[PDB]
Amino acid sequence: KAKSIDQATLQLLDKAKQDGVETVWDRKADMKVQCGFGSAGVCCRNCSMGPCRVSPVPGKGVERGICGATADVIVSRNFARMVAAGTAAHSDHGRSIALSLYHTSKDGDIKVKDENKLKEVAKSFNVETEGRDIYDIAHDVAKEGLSNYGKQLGEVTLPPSLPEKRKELWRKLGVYPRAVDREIAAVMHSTHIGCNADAEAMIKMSMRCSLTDGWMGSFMGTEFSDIMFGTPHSIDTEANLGVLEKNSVNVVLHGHEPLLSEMVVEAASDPELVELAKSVGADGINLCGMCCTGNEVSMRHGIKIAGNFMQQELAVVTGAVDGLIVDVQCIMPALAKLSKSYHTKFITTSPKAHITDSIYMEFDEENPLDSAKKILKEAILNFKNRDQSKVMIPELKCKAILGYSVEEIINKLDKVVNTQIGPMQTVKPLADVLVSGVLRGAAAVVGCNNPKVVQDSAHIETIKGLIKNDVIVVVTGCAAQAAAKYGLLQKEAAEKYAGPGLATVCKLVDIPPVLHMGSCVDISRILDLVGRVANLLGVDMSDLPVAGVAPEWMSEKAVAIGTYVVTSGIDTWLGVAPPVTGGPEVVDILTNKMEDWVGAKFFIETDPHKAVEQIVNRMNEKRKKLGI
Amino acid sequence: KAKSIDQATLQLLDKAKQDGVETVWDRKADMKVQCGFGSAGVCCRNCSMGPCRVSPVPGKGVERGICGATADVIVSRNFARMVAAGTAAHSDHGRSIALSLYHTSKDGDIKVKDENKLKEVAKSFNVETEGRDIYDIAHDVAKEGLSNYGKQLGEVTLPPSLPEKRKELWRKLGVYPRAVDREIAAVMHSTHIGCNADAEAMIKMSMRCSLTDGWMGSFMGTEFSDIMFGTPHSIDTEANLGVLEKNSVNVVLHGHEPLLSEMVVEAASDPELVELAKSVGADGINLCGMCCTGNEVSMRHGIKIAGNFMQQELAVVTGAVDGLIVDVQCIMPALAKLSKSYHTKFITTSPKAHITDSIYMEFDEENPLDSAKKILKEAILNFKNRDQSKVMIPELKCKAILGYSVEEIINKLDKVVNTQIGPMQTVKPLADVLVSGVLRGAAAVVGCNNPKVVQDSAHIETIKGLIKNDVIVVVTGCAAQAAAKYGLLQKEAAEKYAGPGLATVCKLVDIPPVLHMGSCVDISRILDLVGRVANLLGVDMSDLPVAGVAPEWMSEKAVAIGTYVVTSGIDTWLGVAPPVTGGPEVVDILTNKMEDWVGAKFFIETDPHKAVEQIVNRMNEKRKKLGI
Ligand code: SF4
Ligand code: SF4
Ligand code: SF4
Repeated sequence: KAKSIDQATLQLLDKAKQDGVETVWDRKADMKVQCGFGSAGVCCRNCSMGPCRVSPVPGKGVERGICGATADVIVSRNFARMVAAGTAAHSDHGRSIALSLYHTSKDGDIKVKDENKLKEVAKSFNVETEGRDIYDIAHDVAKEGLSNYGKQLGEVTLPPSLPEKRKELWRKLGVYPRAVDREIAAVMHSTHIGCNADAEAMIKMSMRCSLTDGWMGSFMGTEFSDIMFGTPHSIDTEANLGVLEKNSVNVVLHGHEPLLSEMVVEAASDPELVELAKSVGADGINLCGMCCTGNEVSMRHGIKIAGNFMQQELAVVTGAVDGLIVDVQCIMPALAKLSKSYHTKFITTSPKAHITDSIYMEFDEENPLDSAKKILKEAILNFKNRDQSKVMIPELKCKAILGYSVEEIINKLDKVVNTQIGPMQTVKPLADVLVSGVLRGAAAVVGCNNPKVVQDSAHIETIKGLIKNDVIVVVTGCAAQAAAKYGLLQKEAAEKYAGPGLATVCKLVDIPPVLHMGSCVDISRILDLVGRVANLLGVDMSDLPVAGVAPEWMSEKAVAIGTYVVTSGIDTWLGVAPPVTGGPEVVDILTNKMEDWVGAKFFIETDPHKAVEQIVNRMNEKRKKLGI
Repeated sequence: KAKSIDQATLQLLDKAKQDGVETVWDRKADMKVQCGFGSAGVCCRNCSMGPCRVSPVPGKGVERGICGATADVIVSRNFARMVAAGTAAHSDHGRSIALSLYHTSKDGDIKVKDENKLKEVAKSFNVETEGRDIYDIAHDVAKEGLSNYGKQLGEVTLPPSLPEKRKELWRKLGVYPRAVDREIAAVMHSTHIGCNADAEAMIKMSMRCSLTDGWMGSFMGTEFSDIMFGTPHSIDTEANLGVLEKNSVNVVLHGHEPLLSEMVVEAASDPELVELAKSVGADGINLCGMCCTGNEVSMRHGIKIAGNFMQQELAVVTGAVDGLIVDVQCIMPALAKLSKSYHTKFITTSPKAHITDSIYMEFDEENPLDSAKKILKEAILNFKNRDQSKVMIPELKCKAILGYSVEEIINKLDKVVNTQIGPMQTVKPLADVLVSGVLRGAAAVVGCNNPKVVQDSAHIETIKGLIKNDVIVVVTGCAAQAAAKYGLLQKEAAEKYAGPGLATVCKLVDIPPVLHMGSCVDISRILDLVGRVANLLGVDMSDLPVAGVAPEWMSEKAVAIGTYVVTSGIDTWLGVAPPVTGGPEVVDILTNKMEDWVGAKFFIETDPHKAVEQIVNRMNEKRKKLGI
């Protein structure tokens, strides 16, 4: 099987073979046939009476663990713990953002750059704004956001875009969210030996936990990031490994937390550091981003995107990365080993993510700019250790357009609003094109890479099929970066891949057929958008012809995302089977009974063409239900 | 090998064999050779790139997971998640207790029964008490306790018994606790794929999380339970399955949450329910407790203890249990299946612990007494379905003495205080006997049963060895219940098993050589006691000749307990190997390097006699260090 559809990826894999270094593909091959029990989710290790493995085939072999737990119980608890872990990752990201908001000041390193956005958020949090200092408002907003994480009395605060009907449905179902850390703790408590042994209740607890990610953690992280670093607008950038410069210092930012990458971008324009880069013999400083931190700095500043998850190692294989600065999440620990074969400084900066044999330079949030300058100076000084004979940068990079926040999308939609009719600054043109049938629907393509799928193949095939069927596509994360590398994030792509209705819409609004809405936490934006559409049409989000796809997901964060997208009322297709096939009841809940609960359900489909067909059929049947 | 050392357990196992029902022992046999990878902790399932298994033997086979994680990384993350799960269980228990405290009223079902204890706790939480209504104080105290769970700004509140030196050591090490749910979330975040890949940092994060269990969650749960339901004092009870009555309704309370069992005890004295029990042909109502809820009601009211963890099924095998009421934690799901073979009504009461095919009667905390009354009425009415031909209650019961809270221990120690010297109401007599060497030390025996060990064998052998070596023993949980069944919780036991110094101390103070300090959350009491001793001697808790033992542990809660006991500075012996042998670095950290950080470390010893010898040697070493 081919390892990737990306030519630059293939060239660097040949180079890695020539250099005698191992990749994620090599380790996947070394793992050989993976354990069937773990793959089906019928293995349990929740107590030291175990490990227990029960048969993935009902009626044969061992039926219960030592405590008496069935295959359905073991599967449901394993799934719930994946959701809890994903929720924890996203919530910790949002908590750091809220703490940064709490420390903003007029003369400090972290300021308020979008005051209108802050005032709207303050309105959503019942924070007074009129005749008040902007930083007093910011601190009050940060306090309310922080209380969302750990309040023990009262109800949490949810964005106004969330329909009232969806909230009432959640309350009736018993999944209405509480404080984020409280829900994570509840899931961890109920999976403990001898607690919850009922699959339906376990799945409902996991949905309840995932809601605190989708609508509170990721949402607050995104909106506070907009407040502090600016709301994204349409902006040009370049993507894929070709963005590395042979004659410049190459600094690659990998990870998820945006404050460090924002401070590194600011430090790169420091005159002393630019002079130092010139003095070490480089033309300048070339900042490139990877994964979600790359998505953030690219959405807000046009920083070039070096690559997505399964390309991170190959970035080092070029031999041109002088510094690789990582914060947390989706940072392959093998990088520490791999950087030994090159001059690269692999720099960890977060106390949450220590990696053995990496260079640890703790990013100081109290003095973010000075700390970022010190880290960047280490990367720049490493340019003297470059071995130019080992350098091979593929001449493969692609132009991309991104920055499509909900605000930017609304601004673009204002173009097709007749001034004599109005209203302006709404999602009404999008609702109109969806209701009329010019657009069949909207689909979110999100998720990681996975060695089980030819890298980027499923993302590209799913996106092309959807836009060919007049389904407008919004992309986040590594899927968005796969689209960027391929060339879908271009206005020209409208006439090259889209169907007639979507091509007309793209021409009228002057947008690409695929809209890059940011990082994984920025999936909250997608929720926001859908909610607005629903609130404009007076229906629940489960009545709309919308869907989400995770063609190549790998992370626990992806599991939590799919769970809260389904719980919000949006059908979700998974291109990688989750470890639930061992529990028939869990499969039936996720793919059949969920529709009775929240009006949406999971679809497991490993063939992208079949997934596109199923998405189109499901959207059409929801349209016929809605009468459009 | 033998299944148990308890004769009543053996008789009921013979009955279960005759009845054709399977027990935990049968399921353990069916599991056969358990997976070596999971047993060593070298299996990972944290992302869907996996499952990954690496060699438990370094230098052989597959070395890294697909992401590049080493065996040490996989082991450390698995261990950290066990700690997080145990912390979540204990913290959820304490959170329910704090909410119950917040809802106390003068004329309500839940009142304040120990005002002096509440005022001392309010002093510890900086809550004013002079000239204030008692319930206003209770509500303020509950608010402070709840803030300990989810505060995002500021420092948490810790009990005054914790030495200042231990706090400073924690701060220097970087494990000083934050809010409980925040620490659980942090641990779950750092184990996500591509985050923390450094074993030392991972272990430190797990220690930090476990501290929020030992000193905040369990501590607050215990103290608020004392405030609402009364501080335990010396009280007599009976233990083992013989406490069941053939001619009475038998109601067995299983689980951990004390509010439900307290309300059931109160409802059992209701005249209407007693009349109803008479009308169904029963002599009366016989409440019996199991596991930690049994420990709570037994400590506070002398409710008979039917048995510990691995006896729960056998309680049903008698055929005399009319109603088995369960709340959360350590409730074998197999009970539901087992209940079909008898008339027993298996009643789940908590939304956190749904069990398939059990009768669900949600315990309403808004009206706790009425809810308990209706649940108890269902149990009483089930007496008409008793089949007396299937009833076999072994005539094996044992007298026990319990109720040894720190307050009760201090009251007992006041007897050996010369009035002309004093002071009174301190732990000074205990400190004196420890310093003089009349007592060699104090050891806490805690933990569950585990089919891997002959049931109760390790508990009894460890306790007898320790008290024979003039080590006073405090017991909690299922170990305490094993001691109760065996007969160690008796004054006579002092002259039958204890060495000369401990026998003299028991005679002078009029206590058993083994002190039952309550449930698993009541291990906080042990911490409290040790802290007081340390504060009286002006030393850290790691300088004292104290130790903790978990001879037969199984639960994630036990892992968290051992972790915070070691982190507090108390050496801990584990009678069951935790899944860490696959990671050499993790083994070295837990058993060797930990002593450099916190002055204590783990000891893994599956032979109880060798464990007693090692405990005595380590205590003598610490005495020689201290000069006593
Ligand atoms: S919780 Fe039950 S099924 Fe899981 S390892 Fe423990 S005994 Fe086995
Ligand atoms: S999933 Fe379970 S059975 Fe399979 S290798 Fe891992 S621990 Fe062993
Ligand atoms: S986190 Fe790493 S070691 Fe664990 S399953 Fe995923 S790829 Fe394998």
